[PDB]
Amino acid sequence: YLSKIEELQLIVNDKSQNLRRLQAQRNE
Amino acid sequence: GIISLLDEDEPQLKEFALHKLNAVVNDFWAEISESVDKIEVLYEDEGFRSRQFAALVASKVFYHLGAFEESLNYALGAGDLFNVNDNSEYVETIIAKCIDHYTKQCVENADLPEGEKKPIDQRLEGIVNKMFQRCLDDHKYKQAIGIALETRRLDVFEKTILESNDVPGMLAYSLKLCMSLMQNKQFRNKVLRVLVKIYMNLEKPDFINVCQCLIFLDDPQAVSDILEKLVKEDNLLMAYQICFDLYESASQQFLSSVIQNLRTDQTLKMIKILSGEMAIELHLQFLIRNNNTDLMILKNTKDAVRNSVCHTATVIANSFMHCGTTSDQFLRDNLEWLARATNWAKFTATASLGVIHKGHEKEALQLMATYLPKDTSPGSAYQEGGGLYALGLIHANHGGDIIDYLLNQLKNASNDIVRHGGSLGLGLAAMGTARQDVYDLLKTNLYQDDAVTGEAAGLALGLVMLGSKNAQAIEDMVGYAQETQHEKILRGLAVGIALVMYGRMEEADALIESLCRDKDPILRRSGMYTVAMAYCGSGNNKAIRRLLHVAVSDVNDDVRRAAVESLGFILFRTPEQCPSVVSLLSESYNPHVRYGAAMALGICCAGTGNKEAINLLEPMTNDPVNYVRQGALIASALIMIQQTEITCPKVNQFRQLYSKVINDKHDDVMAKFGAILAQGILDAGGHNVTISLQSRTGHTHMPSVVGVLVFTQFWFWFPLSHFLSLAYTPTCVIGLNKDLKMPKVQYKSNCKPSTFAYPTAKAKKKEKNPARVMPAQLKVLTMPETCRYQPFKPLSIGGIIILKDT
Amino acid sequence: PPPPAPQDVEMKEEAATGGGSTGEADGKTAAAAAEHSQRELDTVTLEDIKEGKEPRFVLRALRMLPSTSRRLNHYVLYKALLPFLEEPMDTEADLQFRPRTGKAASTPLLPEVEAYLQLLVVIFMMNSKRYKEAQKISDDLMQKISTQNRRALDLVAAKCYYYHARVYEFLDKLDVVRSFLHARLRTATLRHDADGQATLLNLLLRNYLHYSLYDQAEKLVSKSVFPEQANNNEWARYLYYTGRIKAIQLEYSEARRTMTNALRKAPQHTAVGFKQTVHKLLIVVELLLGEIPDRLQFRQPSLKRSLMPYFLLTQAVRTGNLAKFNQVLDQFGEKFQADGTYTLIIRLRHNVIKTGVRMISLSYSRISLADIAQKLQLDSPEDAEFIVAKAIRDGVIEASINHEKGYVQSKEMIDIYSTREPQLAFHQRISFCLDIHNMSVKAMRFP
Amino acid sequence: DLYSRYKKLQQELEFLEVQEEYIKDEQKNLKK
Amino acid sequence: MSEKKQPVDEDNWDDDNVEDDFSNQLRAELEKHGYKMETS
Repeated sequence: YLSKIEELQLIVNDKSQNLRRLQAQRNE
Repeated sequence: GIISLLDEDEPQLKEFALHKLNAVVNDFWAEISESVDKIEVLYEDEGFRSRQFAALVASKVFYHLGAFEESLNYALGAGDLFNVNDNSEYVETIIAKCIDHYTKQCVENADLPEGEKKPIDQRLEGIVNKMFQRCLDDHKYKQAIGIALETRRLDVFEKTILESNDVPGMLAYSLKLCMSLMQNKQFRNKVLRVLVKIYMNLEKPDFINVCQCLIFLDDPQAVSDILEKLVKEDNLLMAYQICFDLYESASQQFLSSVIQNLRTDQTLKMIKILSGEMAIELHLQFLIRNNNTDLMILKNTKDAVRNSVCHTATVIANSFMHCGTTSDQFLRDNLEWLARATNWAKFTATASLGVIHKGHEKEALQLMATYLPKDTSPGSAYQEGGGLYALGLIHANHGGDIIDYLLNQLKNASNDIVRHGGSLGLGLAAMGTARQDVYDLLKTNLYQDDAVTGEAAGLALGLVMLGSKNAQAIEDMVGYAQETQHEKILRGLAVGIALVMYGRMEEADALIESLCRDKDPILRRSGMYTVAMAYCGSGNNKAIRRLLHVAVSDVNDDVRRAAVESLGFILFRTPEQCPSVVSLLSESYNPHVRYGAAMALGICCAGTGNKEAINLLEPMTNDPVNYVRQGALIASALIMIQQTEITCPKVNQFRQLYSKVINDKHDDVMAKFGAILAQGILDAGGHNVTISLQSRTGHTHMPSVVGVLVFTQFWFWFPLSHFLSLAYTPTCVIGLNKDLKMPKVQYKSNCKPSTFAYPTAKAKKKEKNPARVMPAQLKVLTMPETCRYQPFKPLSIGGIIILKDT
Repeated sequence: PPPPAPQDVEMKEEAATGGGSTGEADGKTAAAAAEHSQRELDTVTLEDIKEGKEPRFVLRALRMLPSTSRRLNHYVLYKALLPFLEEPMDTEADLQFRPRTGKAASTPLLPEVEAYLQLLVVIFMMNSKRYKEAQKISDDLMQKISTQNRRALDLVAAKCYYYHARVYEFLDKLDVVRSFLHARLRTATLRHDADGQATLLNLLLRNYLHYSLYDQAEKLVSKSVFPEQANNNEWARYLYYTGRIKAIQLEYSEARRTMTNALRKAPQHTAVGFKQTVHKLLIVVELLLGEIPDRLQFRQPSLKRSLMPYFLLTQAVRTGNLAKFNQVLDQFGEKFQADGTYTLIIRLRHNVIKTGVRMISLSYSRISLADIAQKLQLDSPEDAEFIVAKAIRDGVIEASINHEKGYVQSKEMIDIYSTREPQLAFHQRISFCLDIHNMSVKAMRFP
Repeated sequence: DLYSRYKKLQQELEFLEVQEEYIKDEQKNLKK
Repeated sequence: MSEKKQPVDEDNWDDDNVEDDFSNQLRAELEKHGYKMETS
């Protein structure tokens, strides 16, 4: 579970890409 | 009343209290928390009747809490008891959390190469190894390797490669997958060497499996040892492929050293197969016999002439189309049109002729005697300089007495006009030789103090010492750049500084900081180039981060443009994410940043198209600034090679666009500039060859990186387009049963005919003949096992392969 | 025709709810689950209000390749309980749609709860919920997929937890379900977190009630983070018990503010016997403080029916007649005991004197000691002096009593002009409102 | 390959955060 | 999201607070208050 649930924690960090889209709109 | 039991000082009561706490940890979490100070004293107390059990209940105080570090402290007190709960719902997560603490502590120990690594808790290590043993029991190679590099211990890794002992995928190309995701080369090299040793332990060591040690470790003695074993067993057929594979997959240097080890019959054959010169001649044979080149496309571009850049653009474009073919039919058809070029563009044009003849090698030098200045015009000094530059292009990437002869010609050459291309050609021919004599002559041109010849010398100085990491060479170049008044010398030197520091990955970081720190913009541009060369084909965040700050911070547009170009070179290995960074940069106020982003997107994707990348290029083509437009047309062409109408919908539309812009007089002469060159890029080698910076093994191609980086500086310098010509890998596959024998081989791709069409699923070849074949077709190709000649090596991908004859 | 029409609309609503959740779950992460699942949950609540045909629709929900439209035709063909609960899995495994399978498992439970059998059949629904809980346990523990089920089916598990509470309400209580919730809390300790734990813990406090206040104290230690309060109603539920804990713990002043914050967050109607309980706690704690709150400001009609006692009790607090208070206590002891705030009323009987002193402190800057004795009907002036020491108490203007001619000087704070003396007083107030400028940052992040 | 996938997802976050800083920095430059 | 859970546990208002204040009082009806001043 240590190396099969920690990857799941990186999935939590995927939401930062949504923030990157919002900032990208501001750049435009 | 757990506290009340603790209040009475009886050893049996001490056992009763821990047992009662174990029974109802959830019911009274606060009661353990209130008595946690008392529990901690008992857990660390040897006198306590069950300190290990008290530690187990101490983890229960932290059952509601999320502190892994406290559980590790409890593991020290528990000793065996923490290990005893090998699998227990909540505790299993807490021991896994301790394993996470263990890996981070172990990674820190791996980080220290000076020793004095902090000791892992033995009890913590014991739970980790026991769970690791459970992974071996599970038999999953992935679960077994799950803590293999987390601990960063080779000894654990040897147990993980053993796993349940099936060792099938692990005893093959598992190393390649690990190398792709590997973060540290120093830990990776230990993993790579041990895994090749396990491959050697297998009764048959696969040459492809042991190839990774042969190229990534790059130990000349180790390749000599495997070659010696092949000579000892007289397995010439296996020996022939590995030597050719080494030449294509990796650069000389150590390859030259193994040739030296081999030199001091079979001995003659092994030297020849390692040299791979015959394979280059076979590639020339494939190009001359098979070229899909349309004269009409050249004529259509020829008819519309601005009479300025067009003559130069057309001559370079035809040179790309006929590179190595030696078919200069276009030059033969027009004499007055060729004569129109001025003395400078004509110097570039003779160098372009060298690109066309870049395949015959020594035979091409004899052919160049016909184009020699005494044979042609003594008056045109630039033509004479171009001829020397052409000679260098023909022998480029090859070390030979001809290169020394070019150096002798350079000694007798005029200091400036002949050395304008003569030094550039000699450096390209001697690239990677690191000969002291060539370095001294290049220094003489550098100390001539003429920047135009010096810029050529500066690029040459970088090529000869490329990857050298020579402090003396870098010091001389940086010192001359500081003292050189002329900017043109600085620009050539700036490319040279980056070339010398190649694939350092951290060795030149101090130099990169110093160049970025340097007030001069050109030195800062060199620093961005140094980031690209040191981290070529690397997704390392550190290289990207420095590039990220400089492009925003530097006001100078040229430096900002250089940074965007650098982003493409580093991300060639992972080009899927290459368009996403470029898209925001592609739309910007600076013409340079948009132009740089279009160039960057094209280089990282290279021959491959990301679809999103092709879509992003189309608006860049419509951009108002001509400078941005010219970059977009060329960038699309680089993506277009290795592509057909079926693979990409707009491939024809971009081709029609290039013809349209050339046809329209209203379109800016600067805007059209490289659209004719872009047609040449797509039609390079009759479309047979394509730009790839990455080997199938994953090794970076040294010619590919040099050509693309210099090609970005081609906008700064027109002749640098010839440097792009070197980086044109063929899509053809070489299949010879014997080195001197061409067998009739008819592998069938069994793929849709539209992919095959070049402007019924089967494929055929005659008296292998190596001919252009799509890499996707190579992936799906079927070998002719039924045919008497069937490849001994699996033909998974195009390239030289062992062939078996019945 | 009239009985089939309710079935057709409910089946169409369930099909739309399933399609939306499944399509979002297939694409992206985070947006994949709970984007419309909360809307689907309110739609499910509407379906609960609007009613066996639903079990036939549940039967064979998924088989392999998508045939949901064909399955809807099959449900109509059946038209043209415990076996039904396990029938879809038994008839054919879904072969996909793992988040949907948990939602599909949840759909039969709501009619079983709607039946309100209060019998072993309801316990069988609890067993079906346990099977659904096992799928939820394995959603990230065994399946290595993204937490679509943790993001959405955990709310379904929360509904199942409430159904489990119903079964325990029919019987006694299940601390083991709370322990299972503690295991869910360990899952919350992992990548994704849910605040359902506090609500079940509130029920645990409720079960112990008067007999144990330790569970409430344990709750205070148990309090962690989860300030997201996405439900908001959940935050009110947490606040309602947290305020109750403080009120029983004698922290009445903090409790009244918490109850007021809890009272504000009541989007659901809570029309009868619901919001009135939250109102009841706020009014009693303010009366316990001694400040008198008139019922005219809110006066919900259902609050009013339960307020016939408290309203007379509020009049009794104003009056000096103990016998009127005694009549209210004996006549209206019932209902307040049902509320569970009856103990607070018992402490309030002594508190009546404090209300008068607070009125005196606001009304008179420097009242005479003898006058205080007349106002509060103290038997003796020395008893009044003793009451004055009690009057100083805490959170009131300094008495600064001379103990001689000055008597109850009770000097009020002076220079309270929002000037230098209150410079901290009227600048600190702005800092809190200016701090709420965080809303501009939070909403700006959402795009 | 769960252990390998954990590294791959971790790489994706690291690249995204590295890129995320660039957008804000350029946006600040645009404001000036 | 109905809470439920706790069922187990002007025209006729606005002046209610004012009325409550002197509901016990106002026995004098003001006229007696004037008579009390007259006795004073």
